[PDB]
Amino acid sequence: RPGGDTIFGKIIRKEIPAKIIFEDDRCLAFHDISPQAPTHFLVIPKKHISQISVAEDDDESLLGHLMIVGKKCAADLGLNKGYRMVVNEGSDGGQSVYHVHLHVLGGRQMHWPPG
Amino acid sequence: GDTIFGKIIRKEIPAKIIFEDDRCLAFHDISPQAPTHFLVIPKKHISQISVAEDDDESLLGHLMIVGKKCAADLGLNKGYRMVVNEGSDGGQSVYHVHLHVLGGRQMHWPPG
Ligand SMILES: CNc1nc2c(ncn2[C@@H]2O[C@H](COC(=O)NCCc3c[nH]c4ccccc34)[C@@H](O)[C@H]2O)c2nccn12
Repeated sequence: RPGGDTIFGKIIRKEIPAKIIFEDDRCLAFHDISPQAPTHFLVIPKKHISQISVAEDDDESLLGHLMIVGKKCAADLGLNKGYRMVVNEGSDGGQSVYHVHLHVLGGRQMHWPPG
Repeated sequence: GDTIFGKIIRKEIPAKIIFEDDRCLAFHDISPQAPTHFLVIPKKHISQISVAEDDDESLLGHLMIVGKKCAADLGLNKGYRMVVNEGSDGGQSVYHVHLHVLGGRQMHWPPG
């Protein structure tokens, strides 16, 4: 089972349904089930990486691709006033699924601090 | 147009530098929102993530690898949050791409 057996691995393999925005060989973008803004989606690698703190050096281009995909999808969804991208690491970061994921939130004014 | 982050890269104004290489700089935020709050920025002037080029994808990933290495070196073993802001809704404060890294406290949800 490529993708791992976190819930996000199951979404990658189409075992659990999701509302998918974009898909390529490297990643998947899909809407969050508990949105915290009018638009709130995730971009994840298809390669299982548990958390950013254990990402390999040669995962650099993949991580960058999540961001590029994130910004493209935000444009395609009409987030013309802007958005916030978030990666959570570990307990203090609020990480709830141990498969790396980029949150993209928009459609309202985001506030400071970012939690 | 130039920004304060350009001035920091050029060493024209002071910042507490954590790490530097040929293509990025990491430094503590002047307005920290957590006990540890630093930025990782490219030396290339990309004004905002929305205008990043495809060719920039490994540079962007390099910011996050540098960020996670710096976080480890700064002792953030209980975790942290990485943030990129875009535009007015995103609360982007400087029009030079920057990755925020915050930790040393529980970060909350929603992330603003
Ligand atoms: C999209 N579909 C989907 N999404 C899920 C599910 N189960 C969790 N997800 C989504 O994945 C994100 C993981 O976030 C974090 O790991 N940190 C974000 C902050 C956070 C999440 N949980 C916390 C708990 C405490 C503190 C902070 C957090 C969340 O925004 C969830 O809504 C799920 N099952 C079946 C289908 N599911």
